[PDB]
Formats: sequence, structure tokens, C-alpha cells
Amino acid sequence: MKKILLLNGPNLNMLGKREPHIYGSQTLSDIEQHLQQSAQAQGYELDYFQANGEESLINRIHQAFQNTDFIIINPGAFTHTSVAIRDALLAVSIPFIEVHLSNVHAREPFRHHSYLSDVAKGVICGLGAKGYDYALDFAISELQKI
Amino acid sequence: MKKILLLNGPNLNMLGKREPHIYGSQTLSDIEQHLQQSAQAQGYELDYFQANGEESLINRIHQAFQNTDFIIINPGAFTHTSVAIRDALLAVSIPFIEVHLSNVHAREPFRHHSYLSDVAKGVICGLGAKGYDYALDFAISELQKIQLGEM
Amino acid sequence: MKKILLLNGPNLNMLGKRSQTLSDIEQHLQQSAQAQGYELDYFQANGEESLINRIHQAFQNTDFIIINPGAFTHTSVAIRDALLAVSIPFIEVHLSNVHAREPFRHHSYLSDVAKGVICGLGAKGYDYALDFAISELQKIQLGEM
Amino acid sequence: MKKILLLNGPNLNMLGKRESQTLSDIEQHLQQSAQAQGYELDYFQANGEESLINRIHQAFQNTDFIIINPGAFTHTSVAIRDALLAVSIPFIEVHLSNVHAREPFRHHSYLSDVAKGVICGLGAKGYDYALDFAISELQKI
Amino acid sequence: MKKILLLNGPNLNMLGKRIYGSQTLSDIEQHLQQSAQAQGYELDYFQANGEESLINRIHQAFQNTDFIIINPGAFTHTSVAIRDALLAVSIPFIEVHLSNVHAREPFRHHSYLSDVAKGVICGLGAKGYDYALDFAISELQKI
Amino acid sequence: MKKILLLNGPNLNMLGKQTLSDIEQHLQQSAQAQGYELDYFQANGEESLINRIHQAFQNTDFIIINPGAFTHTSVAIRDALLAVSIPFIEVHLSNVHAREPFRHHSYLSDVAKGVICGLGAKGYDYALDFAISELQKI
Amino acid sequence: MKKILLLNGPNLNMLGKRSQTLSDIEQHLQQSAQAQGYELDYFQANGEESLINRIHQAFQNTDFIIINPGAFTHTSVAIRDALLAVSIPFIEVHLSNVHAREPFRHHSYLSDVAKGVICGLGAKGYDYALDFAISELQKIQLGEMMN
Amino acid sequence: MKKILLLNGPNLNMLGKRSQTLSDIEQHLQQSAQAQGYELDYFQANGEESLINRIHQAFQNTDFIIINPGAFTHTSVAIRDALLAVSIPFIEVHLSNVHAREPFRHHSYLSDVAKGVICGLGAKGYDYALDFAISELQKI
Amino acid sequence: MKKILLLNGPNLNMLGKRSQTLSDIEQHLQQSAQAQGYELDYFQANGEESLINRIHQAFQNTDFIIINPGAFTHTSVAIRDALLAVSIPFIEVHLSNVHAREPFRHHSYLSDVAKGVICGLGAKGYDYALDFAISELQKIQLGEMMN
Amino acid sequence: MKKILLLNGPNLNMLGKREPHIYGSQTLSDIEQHLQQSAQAQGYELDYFQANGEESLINRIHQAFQNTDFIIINPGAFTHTSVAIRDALLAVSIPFIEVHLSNVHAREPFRHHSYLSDVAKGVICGLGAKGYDYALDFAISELQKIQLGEM
Amino acid sequence: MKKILLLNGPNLNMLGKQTLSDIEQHLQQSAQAQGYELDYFQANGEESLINRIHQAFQNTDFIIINPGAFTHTSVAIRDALLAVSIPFIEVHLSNVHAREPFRHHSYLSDVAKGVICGLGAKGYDYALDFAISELQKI
Amino acid sequence: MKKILLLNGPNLNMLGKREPHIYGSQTLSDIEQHLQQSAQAQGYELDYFQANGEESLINRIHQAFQNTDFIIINPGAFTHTSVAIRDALLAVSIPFIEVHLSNVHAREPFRHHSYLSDVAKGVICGLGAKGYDYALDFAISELQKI
Repeated sequence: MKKILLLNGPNLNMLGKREPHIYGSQTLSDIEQHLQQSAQAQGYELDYFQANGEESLINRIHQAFQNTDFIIINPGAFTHTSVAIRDALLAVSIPFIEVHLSNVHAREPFRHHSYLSDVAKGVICGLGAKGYDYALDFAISELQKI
Repeated sequence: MKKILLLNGPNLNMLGKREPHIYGSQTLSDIEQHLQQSAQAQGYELDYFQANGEESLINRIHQAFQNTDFIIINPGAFTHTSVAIRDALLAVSIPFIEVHLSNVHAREPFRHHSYLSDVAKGVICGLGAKGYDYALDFAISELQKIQLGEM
Repeated sequence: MKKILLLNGPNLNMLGKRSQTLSDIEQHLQQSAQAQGYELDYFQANGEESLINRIHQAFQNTDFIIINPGAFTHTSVAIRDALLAVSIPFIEVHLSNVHAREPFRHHSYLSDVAKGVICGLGAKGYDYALDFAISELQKIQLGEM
Repeated sequence: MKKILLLNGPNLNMLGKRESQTLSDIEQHLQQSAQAQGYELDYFQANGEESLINRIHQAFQNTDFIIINPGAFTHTSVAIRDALLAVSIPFIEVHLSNVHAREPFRHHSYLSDVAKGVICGLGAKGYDYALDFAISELQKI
Repeated sequence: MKKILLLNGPNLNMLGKRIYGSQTLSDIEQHLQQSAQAQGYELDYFQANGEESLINRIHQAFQNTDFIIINPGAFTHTSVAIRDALLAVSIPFIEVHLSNVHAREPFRHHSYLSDVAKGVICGLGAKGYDYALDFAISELQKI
Repeated sequence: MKKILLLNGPNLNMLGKQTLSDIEQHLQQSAQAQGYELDYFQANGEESLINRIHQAFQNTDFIIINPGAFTHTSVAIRDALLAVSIPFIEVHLSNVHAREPFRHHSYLSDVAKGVICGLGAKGYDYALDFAISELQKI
Repeated sequence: MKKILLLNGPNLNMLGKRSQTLSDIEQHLQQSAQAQGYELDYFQANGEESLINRIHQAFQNTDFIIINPGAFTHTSVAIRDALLAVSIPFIEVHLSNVHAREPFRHHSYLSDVAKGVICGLGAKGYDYALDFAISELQKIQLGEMMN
Repeated sequence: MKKILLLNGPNLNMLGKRSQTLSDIEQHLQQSAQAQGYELDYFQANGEESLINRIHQAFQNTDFIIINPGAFTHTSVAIRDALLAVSIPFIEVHLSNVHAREPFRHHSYLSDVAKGVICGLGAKGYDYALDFAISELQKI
Repeated sequence: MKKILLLNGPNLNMLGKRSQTLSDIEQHLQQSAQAQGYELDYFQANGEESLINRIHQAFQNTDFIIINPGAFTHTSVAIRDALLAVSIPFIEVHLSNVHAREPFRHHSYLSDVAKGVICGLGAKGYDYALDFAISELQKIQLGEMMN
Repeated sequence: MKKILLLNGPNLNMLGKREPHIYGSQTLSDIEQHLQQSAQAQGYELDYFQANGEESLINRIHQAFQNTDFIIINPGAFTHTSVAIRDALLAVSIPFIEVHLSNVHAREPFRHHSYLSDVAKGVICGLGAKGYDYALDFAISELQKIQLGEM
Repeated sequence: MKKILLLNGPNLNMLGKQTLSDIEQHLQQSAQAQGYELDYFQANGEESLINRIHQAFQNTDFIIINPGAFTHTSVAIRDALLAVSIPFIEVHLSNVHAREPFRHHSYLSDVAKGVICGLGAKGYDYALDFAISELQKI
Repeated sequence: MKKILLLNGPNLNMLGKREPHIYGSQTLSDIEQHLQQSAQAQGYELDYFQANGEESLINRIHQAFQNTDFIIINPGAFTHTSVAIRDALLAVSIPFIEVHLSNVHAREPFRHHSYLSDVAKGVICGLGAKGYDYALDFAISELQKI
């Protein structure tokens, strides 16, 4: 069974804020469960992980080496600052798609640069949580073509 | 009924025409037909247009004013040069998603800048033709919220 | 005789559509020029080819140009070169204050070669440009006299 | 009886032989024209920020619109920008020459982004247009 | 029969109507076509003031034209679209400019075409087109 | 109730090796003297600092932070502070403007209530006074 | 007896006119310093000449300066040089947070040579600056006794 | 007959107060000029208005200017424009070497329009400027 | 008994996994140093906190540091400050030539305060760094003897 | 009579010497001889010189003062670094055409800047050895205009 | 056999006025200690240095070069090294990154096999070790 | 009796040779002779040298080591490009003054930067040949300080 790994960077654990399930908002837990179940329904295994530091994220990326076939990652702020995470993804040779919930290009100039975009298979920005859904569909289509 | 407009910019008509294919045998027409059929199958209308110049593209955008509810656009090279198209999209106040077949961030540095990305609802880059399918899916989700709001 | 050409760039045709429209401005300016004794032609287009062709057509028959290039102010070296090629003096006009918007709108490929620039005074900016254009043409007429 | 204040910055007092018609000519012309329309127009010129800023502060609560050609200070004076913002009086920036056609340092202004509008390169007529606009704005109020 | 396409961008139609002389764009087009044919080559020419017209002509040359000589005019500094059109049809080209672009404003120092052209000739007036044709033919002789 | 959190970034534990502990204890002492509770924390990594910031969500009323080197590199910490919506003041013992150019930029300054730089340990004293004054207004 | 000079730059005289005024701050600070045994003079002007002359006048008789240069923090190399010429330590104060405003307000010709900078804390910033100045002078005084 | 104007900008009055003062330089230059049959006026101020007004006052009656604008060399477009307005040739002088200081002191709004610039030679810089000014007035 | 600390940053643990491994290098350098009479400790981590904590722990007991910071050379002001805080001279080592890659790898927050930098010489770069560290310590020891 | 001076800068002497060829068996000497023979056959004088340093090149430029009428120069790497050669060419007031075998715009960004291109009559880049032939053709046409004007 | 060429640029002859000669002789000694031949050359101008590089074409296997000031200004020397296709290692006695900003850029670093900077004369020793190492994996 | 070295860089030998005249009939040789005669008349020794390349100039600078007390140099275009000459001057520890005939700040933007001005005792630009006379006067005044 092919495996996909979902990675979320700093502060993404805070999604939903106060009482998320009171007006249609959602937590990271909701998103992780949704993607995991959806991948399983298609016959694929999907693992997920979230952390607020480079060491934790890099260690998880290294752990995926030789057992994971595709990665979906929203690095959060590390998108703009982490050359170390870029190098971790390059070191394990696993294709990945970069996802951002908000439109980074519409925010501060320092968010217009990514240390992952140029080496990612593709990037989806500004479509909210649905962006993860599209990334999962693409990941599976890539795994099917092999 | 709600309507979606698919817009493709300069050189996109060359898809599938290059011999040593980059994406494959698929042509722009294949993508246009596929998206229109998918939209109609879901109860939505979808028009499509492609041109290699700003005037043609801008005139089509203006023509969409007050009759089109969402736009899916792959501006091609104009994403890096066209403030005119940016202003046309803003002038008609129709939300849009920017799509690119290739990963613009993996090419020349000048392709890293866009006059549309910051005002687009979202951007999908590097996922080939599938990118248009995701854009259509998102467009429909937005139109559904609009329809509900009109109730 | 002595003729003036009003040129409006991309998206200006959308004025008052989303109360004064582009047509309202064009007709008003043309009538104002006529009352002052001058013939004013007008044209608007959303592309460089259409605009450049109109500029070329003005060569040798038009004496002054009033132009609001719209977004092309920031991108069109081609229109700059068209205006320079025909040697017709011009004033650049903008309805909104370009300096109060995004940084990329702070640069113009026309401002440095324009006789002058008027920005942020709405439609009245065109009236001032017309007044100046006429003053320049009067000097030309007397000079050839 | 609304009031308009005309302000001219450094070196404008030298108009005439500086790189015809003097500043005095322009000031008289504008004052008389404003008066003919039923408006009062005061004018002032100085070569320093303290003098100009003090005049701007003095206009607070008694002046309805400002027409200003800050001269070289358009490119260097954040202080005058802040004085104009502090008194909350709408203003139009005027330049006799085309600043965009000169040295690169003259391409930037600390007033343009907060001015109601800017007129550059039309000589003294620029002041006439600024006055017409000022009056039109006051007629609205 | 190998074919060469001469492309001229915005404002080139103003040549000889206003720097270089009485010679017009038509003069150059005819002269270059005559010279090409006299050497056993076919040459088409086209001029337009917009990206759409130029890009459409470039697409039309796909698979039937072997070399392009182009003076993009101002579009050399602004048109990524024309750059991509030339790359999409895979036809080698030489960029020509009558005036020396490096001796003018700083913004004319940048180009979206020069780095993908076979070569560039700038500042030699109308003779630049003659040299471009000579090079095109010499290159086609290789094949 | 009236809770203030003092946060110190990487390398501040090396102070005097006054010491960091001297500063932490003095601010706690002064906060207590005015009827406020103050907690303090210091760490050398973003994960540890971000986790402490998240832990303060909805239970801490004001933050006093000297991010150390992270002032110039951590967008992640900026986002953690924005995520918890707790007002804060940025403090630096040394005058960052008098040091290398890369220290002239802060990812926190524009979203902080204010910044105090160059007054040594006294800067923390003033930051605490300000925090209390802000909380009394609310 | 030690002396502190409070300097305020262009437009600060407009405080509370657009409820605390510049005068309120000046009087508050002077009263605070005097109550602690320190003399304090204050001055405000909208021009470089006036401010520079006042700075020169403080040479050899003033022990610390608290200055809110207003807009001149971003443009006045002349005031920077005046403060350096008289060798009097100073603290730069700003009511609003300059880092949260236009990019051009992010640069200062005084910050790098100031003892310290306080920005965005409102009028309280002046109080902290005064406290620091006095705390510094008190250490100097005790040092002189023990020397 | 011919007249030279010596101008000094902000903070120059502090020279020798932190042995030779500004006064010593002003008096020395005036005496040297008068001894050579030339008239020389001098002025110093810490603001643009004062300096610009003195420059305007020299219009059509002063033949050469020697100016040490102090910090205004880096910030005053106004003084640049005042000197251009009166069309009087000038030499820019600086006691210290501006190029050896902070990067912001490497730019000048006067240097490109000055006849020449002398920097880093201390008070002697003013002597050389005076010598040049006189040689210029001699060929006219 | 002088001591040298070998530090390796993010992703260095992947060496030879994509034949010589990081452990091969660590063991080799420790054996070489200790055969020369010098104690050598080694450590590797993928995060700033772990690396910084190890650097602080070296304070007052370590005489020289050999560090390949990995990607952190381009991003970590925090590690720069940790090394400066402990006042231990260090040599920066990189297996690949950082100047032959992307433009962003041309900048470092460590190179300007390092004793020296060795870049692009593969694993042997660590050997040269160790030789230099020992050379320095050997000159210091002889100096102490002759004094 | 009119004279043309052909100047070649640093490393040009390596032409046709690299095992794997870049341009061909053609050497610097071949080009020098070809141009000199061509110029002479048309009735013009042509000197040629090549050196790897500024002093040698500048001295040759000074030597050309008042006796040379046009210069064809391939400055090699010095086009990006030599203000001294720029000033030498300006000091002698001899018009010149800058030539480069390879396309300087298709290489590293630092090669996009030149201290000579802005003051050259024209520039030819990327056409190999033929670039020199075109430069010679133009130079002779310019010299003919001068001779014609000599009445 | 294998030949290595040591090149030193402008002003390096002023060393100690160890000396430049101390370094040249030490590398020659160490090269011969492993059966390799090593030539050395120093000059204060581009023409002299470039001519020596051209002279090494097809007879020299590796170059060790400290371009001195030319590291920051000479595109011509970069192109000479590329023209002769001889791999090289760049060396600097002082730490260029710790000096003026203009010394932070090198026209050789991106095309060199490696760079050693700030280790004084020993940097040359290591550069030689590397050169010999490279000539053996072959 | 303490020696001064006058150094002139690339293209200075062209002085007084271009007919459409810029400075005048005066040549580089005239300035050299004039400055040397003046120095000697004041009880000082003065050597002069001019060359169009860095190697020639740097070698002359090195030769002045330990026998020359002050340098007057007009580096010509090398002021904008030669880090090598800057380092040669620093290596010999000889104080120098930089001189230029024309006003380098009134030309192209690239002429605003120098690799020599910041380490020179002072700079004189735009005063033509007179600048050399002032430089000599200053050099002597500095030597008298010793």
C-alpha cells in the first residue's frame, strides 16, 4: 500500500481558535481526520504530523525516507525562513506539494518568498482547507501513474 | 443559473502541438471541452476563451461583467507583465483563481512576480491540467455559497 | 486646423458602470474644446496595438495629445516610443492619485517625456489639460503666423 | 467666506532669473482671482521648514484648503508632510517644472501620496488649476 | 527551400517618416526579401504594433520557417509573451536594433529576448538587418 | 486574573556568565508589589518558545518579550503572538540600531504595542510598568 | 546639581489640539524631575536651526537629554551631529510606534548613537526616559562619593 | 573689486570647542583675501533658511563661493537649488574625510554641481579653495 | 587535557544514506584527535535549540569548535550569538561548495566571526579543520612551557 | 587612406586551442589574418593586436591616437570590469564597435553589465567569428562616408 | 607525473615585510614528499597571471590560487582558469568575510572546486592536500 | 630629507594631447617637472611615475616602501576599479592624498564609488592641475609635523 505523509508547520495546530464547531470553522484535528479517512477510502495510507520547530519537522521528514511515496506540506511561517526544511525534503527525494490556506501573495512582502516552492511538484495557495483536498487528489494520481 | 468563465492567455493554444511533448498529447481544446462538460454536468454554465493579446482578453473580461460569477484564468506570460488585465478583473469585480500548468517558481526569477496573484482568490501552480479541475471545483463551491446567500 | 487628441487607455470604458461615464467625459471635453474654438478627437482602447495605431494616425494632423494611459502608464514602453516617434507634445492625466496606491503604480514610462502630469483631481484633470493644450496651440498658431 | 492658503517653499522667491514672471506676480494674480470668486486667499513663502510649518500650524481651524509648491522640500521634508497631516487641511501639490524629467532624486515626494492631487510641469498655470479645484471642492462643502 | 521570417515590432513602420534616413520599413523588407531570393531562399516579412498580431504570426511560422530575424522594438524590454511565443515554436532567431539600446535610458538595458536569441546586433542601423540575413543563411547552410 | 508573561529568547541565559535570573526575579517581585502575577520563561529554540506562547492563550493578559536573535529571523514567533491575540512589548538590553545591519530589522516591532531598546535591565522594568498601565485601562 | 534637557521636534506642539498637550507633558516631566532634586529645562521647535542652537546651548551645563525629534529622526543628519558635538548622552522617544507606520519611518539618523530608544508607549515613554536618566545620574553621584 | 563668500553650515561653530575655532578660519581667510586685493564676506548658520537667504543675498554681487555645508551636504536639496539659482561657481570643502565615515555621508547634493571638492585636509582645505577661487577670478 | 567539539547541523545525519556516513566521520575524527592526545566530543542535531544548548554546555571546558552548521549557516543568527557568547574559536566546514549553488547560499551569519572557513572539500574538510585546531593548541601549549 | 585597428582582449588567444571545441578549429590568428586581408583587398589599412592586460591594451589604444580611424574590439572579460579601457577609448576619440563571440546575455548576470557598450557605435554579440566580419563591413562603410565627405 | 601550480596574486609578495617564499617553498616541499611536482608564481597584474595560467594549459593538473585583491575584481582571471580547464582551489590567508563588504564577493569561488579562507599559511597546506587527493581518485 | 612620490594612473599621459582642448596645452610632463622643482626648492625630494596598468603602479608603490614618506596619487579610472592598488598603498603604510583633474561626482553614477578615497588622508577633485599643487603643499605640511 502506497503511503502519503501530511505535514503542517508552526501555529497550524492553533486552527479553529475559540469554539471552532460553533459556526462552521475547523481545527487541524478535523482536517487530519478528513484527509486520513479520504485517503483510506481510496486504498492509500496517510500519516500526518504537526510541529512548531525545525528539529521536530526535519526528524519526521527523515523518518519518511524509503517508506513514504508523496508528501503534502503546509510549512506555515517556515515557508519563508527554513532552508533546513527545504534541504530535508531534498535529502529524502520524496515529491511534495506545498499548500497554504491563505493567499500569501496578498499579505506582507516577506511572505512572498518560499524556500520550498521552486523544488515542489506544485503549490496551492489561498483556497483554504480545500487546498489539502486537491493536493491529496493529485498525490494519488501521481502514485497511480507508477 | 450561475456561470463560470475560463480564460487562457498567450501561447496556451500551443498545448499539445510541440512534438517532444511537455505535458502530453492533450490540447487546449481538450481542456476547454473537458471543463465545460464537467461544469454543465454539475448544473452550471461555463464559457471559455483564449487569446494572445491584452485587448482581446480585456474585452472578454469586460463582456463578462454582470453575467459571469467566477473566473478561472491561466494568464500565461501576462501574469508577469499585465497590470492592464489585473485592473480589468478588479473593474468587473468577479472573483478569480489563477492557474499555471508548470511551476512558475522553478523557472527564471522574473517569473516569480505576478500582477494577479495578490488579488486572486487563490493560485494553483505546477499541477498540469489537473489544476484547472481543482479551480473549477473551488469555483463551484464558491458559487454554491452565493446561491445560498441569495435565498 | 489645430487639432487635439484625447486618448484613454485600458479599462477607462468601465467608468461609472459598477455616475459619470467615459462617454460623458469625452463629449464634455469635445464640446468644451469646440466652444473654445478647437477640434478635439477622442479614442479609447484596451490594447497597445489599437492605441499605437491611433497615435500613428495622428502624425502630422494633430498638434497636442491629452492621455490617460490607464495601466499602460506603468508597463508600455511601446506607447512611450509611439508618442516620441510622432513628436506630438502631451499631458498625462490620471483620475485617481497614483502616488497613493501600490508602489508599482509610482513608476511611469510616460511622465518623464510628458509636457506635464495631472494626478488625483478626477475628471477635472482633463479640463485643466485641455486648457493648457489650447494655450500651447495658440502660441504655435501665432508663431507660424 | 472660505479661505485658501497658498504656500511656496525654498527658492521660489527667486522666480524670474532663476534657471520671467515673478512670485509676486503669481501671488497677486491668484489672490485677485480668488477674491473675484468670493474667496479669501492668503499667501506665504519661506526658505526653511520652521517658517513653513509655523505658517501651516497657524492655518489650523481657519483655513479650508491649501495650495502648496514645497520646492526642494517635496523631496526631503517629512516634517512638512506631518504638519499638513496634523492640521487636517486638504491640499494640492504644485510644481512649475516636470519633476519626473529631472534628476532621479526629484522623482520622490513626501507629500504626493497624501495630497488630494498633484500638478507637475505646467508652469504657473498649475497654480490656476489648483485654485479652480480648491474652489470646486469648497463649493461642495 | 529553407524559409526565413523577418519580424518588426511596434513603431518600426515609422522609419523614414519623421535619424536613419529616407529609407522606409518597406524599403528594408523588399531589400531583404530580394537578397534572400537571389541566394535561393524564401523570405516572408511582417510588422505589427501589438503582441497579439506578432505572436499569431510567430505561431503561424511553426514547422514551416527555419530562421527568424526580429527587431522587437520596445517589446524587447516588456514582452515575456513574445519571448514565450518564440520558445514555443522552437525557431532560432537573431535580435536586431537600429539604435544602440545601451546608449539610452537605463530601462532599455534589460531584455526578455536577448538571452534566448542566437545573437544580437544593436546600433548599426539598417545594415544590421543585412548582417542578420547573412548569419541566418550561414546557419541554414549548416543544416 | 491580572497575568503577565515575561519571555526571553536564545542566549539570554548567558547573561553575566546582572544575570537573566536577576531580571526574572526582579520583575516577578515588582509585579507582585502591584497586585499582579508574573510568570517567566526562556528557551533557545522556536518550538519551545512558540509552545509557551500557545500555552498562554486565553489566560495571560500581557507579554513582555526579548526574542534575542529570533527578533531578526523568526516569522514563526511573530505568528504565534498574533495567533494568541495578547498585546506585547518588545525589549532589548543592547541598542540593536548600533549593531550590525541585520539586527536593524524585527519581525515583531510592527505588531508590538511598543519597543524599548538599549536601556539594559531597566528596559524590562519600564516594560512591566507599561504592561500594568495598559491592563489598568482595560 | 544635575540638569536634564527635554527636547521636542517639529509638530509636537500640535499634541491634544487635533486631551493631553505638549505643555502638559513638559510641566509633568519638569515637576517630576524637580521633586527628585534634578533641574529640567524643556524646549520645542519646528526647525533644525532652533533645535541645534538649543542643543549647542546645553554644552557643558546639561547632563542628559531626552529627545523626541518628531519627523527629523528620519531626515536630520544635522541634529545627529549637534548631539554628537556636545557629547551629552540622550534617549530617543516616540509616542507612536514608528515601525508600524510607513517604511520611510523605519530609518533614524539618531537611533544608532542614542543611549536607547523608546517607541510606541505614548507619553509614558518620556517618564521612562527621565527615570533612566536619573537612575544613571544617581549611580554617577554615588560613585563620586565613594571615590 | 571681486568678492568671495565663505559659507559654513550646521555645527561648524563648535570647532575647537570640544584649538583653532571657526572664527580663526573666517578671520584668516578674510585677511588673506584682502591682502591679495579681494573682498571676502563670511557667514555661518545652523539652518537652511538662514543659509539660503545669505546665498540669495549674494546674487549678482558675489563672484565665487567657498562652502562647507556640514551635514546639509547629505540632506539639503534646498541649498543645492539656492546655489543653482544664483549661478555662482563654488567649491565644496570638508575638514574631515567624508568617504571614511558612515555610508550615508558618501552622498552629496552639492558635489555634482560644484566646481570642485576638497575633503579631509582640515582647515588647510579652505586655504586651497581660496587660492583656486582667486585664480578663477583672475582669468576673468 | 585540551578538548575539541565537533558539531554538525541539520540533515548531516543523512550522509551516505542517499558510502561514508556521519558516524564514520565522527568516529574517524575522534580517533584522530585522541591519538594526538586531544579529547574530542561530537554532536549532531536538526534544530537550533539542541545545537545552542550543546554550545552553551561547552562553555569553559572546550578549547576549539569545528562546526558544519548545514543550512543554518544561512539562517541562524541564534547560533552565531551562541558561539560568540561562549568565546570559543571555531572553524566552519561545508562538504559542498556553497558558492556554486543557489544565490541564497552565498550569505552566512557565521562566516564573518569564524576563525576560518573550509568549503567544498568533502569530508576531508573536517580533517583539515581538526589539524588547524590542534596546531593552534600546540602553539599555545609550547608557549606555556617556555613561559 | 583610412585605418582600422582590431583589438582583442584577455583569453582571446585561446581560440581554437581547447580540445573539445566551442567555436571550431579557427584560431585568433586565423581571424586576424582574415580581417587584415579583407580590409587590405578593399583598399584599407588594418592593424591587429591582442593582450591579456589593461596596460598593454591601453598603450596600444594610445598608440592609435591621431592615426587610426575606427576600432573593432572584443574586450573579452574587460568589458565588464575596465573603466580604464573605456576612458582610453574616449580619450583618443576613435569610434568603435564591440564584438563578442558568445551571447553575453545568455550567461551569468554579471556579464549583463558593460563599461563599453554605452559608448560604442554598436555591439554584435553571439554570432561567433562572423561578428568580426560584420564589424569590418560597417567600419569600412563609415570610413567611406568620411572619405566621400572629404569631397 | 602529476604537476600542481601554486599562484599568488597582487601584494602577496609583501607578506612579512611568514613570507610568501616560506609558503611557496613549503608547498613545493610537501608536494615532493608525495612524489608530485609543484611550480609556483606570483605577480601583481592580470596579464602576468593570465599568461602563466595559459602556459599551464595541457601540462598542469591542478591549481592552488590566492588571487589577492583580484578575487573581487578579476573576471579575466576567472575566464583564464575556465579556458584551460584545470581544476583549482581558492585560498585566502585572512577571513574575507570579516572584512569590508566588497571583499565578500569572489569571481572564482563559484567555479572553484573549493575555498579555504582565514587559516593563514596553513590554508595553503590543506589546499595542497586536497589537490593531491583529487589527483588520486583518478 | 624626506621624499614624496607623485603617482599618475591610466590615461593621464594623454593630458594636453587632445586638440579639442579640455584642460590646456599643459602636459603630464609639465606637471611632473613643476611639482618636482617646487618640492626641491623647498628642501624636499620628489620622484614621479605614470603607467596604464596595475602591475606597473603596484610595483612602483612596493618600491617606495621604507624610502618614501608621502604619496600624491591620481589613479585615474583605477580609483573606481582597483582594490589591488588600494591594498598596495595599505601594505606600504605610506600616507597619501588622492587627486583628480575633473570633478568625478559630476559624471556617470559609477564614478561616485572609490576603492581609494576612504583610506586616503584626503581627496581633491575638479580643480585641474592646481589640485596637484595643493596636494604638494599638504604633503609638505604633514611631513613638517614630523
